[PDB]
Amino acid sequence: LQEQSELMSTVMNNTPTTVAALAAVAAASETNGTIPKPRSSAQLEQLLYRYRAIQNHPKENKLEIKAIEDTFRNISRDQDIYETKLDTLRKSIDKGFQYDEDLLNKHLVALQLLEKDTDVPDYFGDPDTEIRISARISNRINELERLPANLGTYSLDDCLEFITKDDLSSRMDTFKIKALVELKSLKLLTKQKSIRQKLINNVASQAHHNIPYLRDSPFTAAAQRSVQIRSKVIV
Amino acid sequence: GDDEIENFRNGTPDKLVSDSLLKLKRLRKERILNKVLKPTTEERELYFKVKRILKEVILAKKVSKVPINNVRAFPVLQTNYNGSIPVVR
Amino acid sequence: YNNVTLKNLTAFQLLSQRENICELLNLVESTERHNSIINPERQRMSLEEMKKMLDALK
Amino acid sequence: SLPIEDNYIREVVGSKLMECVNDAVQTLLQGDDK
Amino acid sequence: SLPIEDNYIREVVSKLMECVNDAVQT
Repeated sequence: LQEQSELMSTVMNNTPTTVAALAAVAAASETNGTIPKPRSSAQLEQLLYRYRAIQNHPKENKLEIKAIEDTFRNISRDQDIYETKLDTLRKSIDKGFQYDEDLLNKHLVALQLLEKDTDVPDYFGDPDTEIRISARISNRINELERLPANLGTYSLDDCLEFITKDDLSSRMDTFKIKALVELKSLKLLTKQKSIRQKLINNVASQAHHNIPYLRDSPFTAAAQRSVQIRSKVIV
Repeated sequence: GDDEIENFRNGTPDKLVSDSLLKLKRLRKERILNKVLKPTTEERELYFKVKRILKEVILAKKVSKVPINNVRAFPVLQTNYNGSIPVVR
Repeated sequence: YNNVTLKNLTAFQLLSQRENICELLNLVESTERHNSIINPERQRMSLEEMKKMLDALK
Repeated sequence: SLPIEDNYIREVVGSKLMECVNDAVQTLLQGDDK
Repeated sequence: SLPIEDNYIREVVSKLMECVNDAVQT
């Protein structure tokens, strides 16, 4: 039940000693399914730091201190292993390789595009695959709609304008317009679809009076000629 | 840790990078075609392992260009404030 | 498949027009469409039927 | 003319014989000898 | 982990003789 978010909620509510998660087998082990080895850089580790620093006062009501300290031992051991491996890795380098430039370009651009979830070109119907497109657009809409409205730039070209304490520079909004062109272009999609239908179903709906090589064929001219035959008058 | 980069640093550094980026691209296709949103713990672990290697050459070799291309801006928050004229009902 | 279109008529005429030019250059065989319709054993079997009709009618 | 969903399409979804025959016939319509 | 310019991503990124041999003959 997200104990690694329950610690964050108890920290941000500023009352963590008053509850202390009721560390028994019935409560502290029901959310764990040891502790699950936190994932973040420090956002789930500083919480463990503060949690141990608050639980130094009771020291016996909470039996889960030992598994947390075992994970501190694991973190210290992994850190010492990485420091020894970084000491050896800087000694295992060849004296000459002369890494190529125009492949370093491609690795940097490819890593940068693979960070922020966009498609990388290689250079090295069916409503199953219709929903898998219409579920990537809701991703982008509900990711752009969580940006703060007070978003603003600071380009490297405001130094040539000498902005005072209150001067209102003229390149402050080169990202918030761009973060609304996407968010409103991804909501006007089923309007340009309905305009493209009215375009194609009135250009292709003639198809034999505008295109020259179709209205000059034998069979099209014969069909258009034969539909215009006025019915025979008996007597 | 590293556990492989010591062994592969003895030869060329660059083959593992492309052989890992192709795996990232295949895993990204397999995440798109599965309606999953969070990345797995198998490519995240495989992501930093890429970014380490490209760091170390820049630490070690000092490759002749290491090109610089930036958008020359970055987003910052700016102060907001309500209007001072009161509301009319 | 009961009806014809402009695409069907154009494809039929283009196919039948390119099959006729490929017999001058002899880059297509077309021996199967020949011999499945000639079929000389069927021809002599039919001639034997005509001969038996001559015998039965005389 | 706005590519709006073109990137997601490229995400999710990644003859000679008769031309030579026509060149041969255009060479057959040059000299009477053929 | 600095983003790259968009205008740089957009910047880095036997059938012959079978007729002739039959056109020479006929």
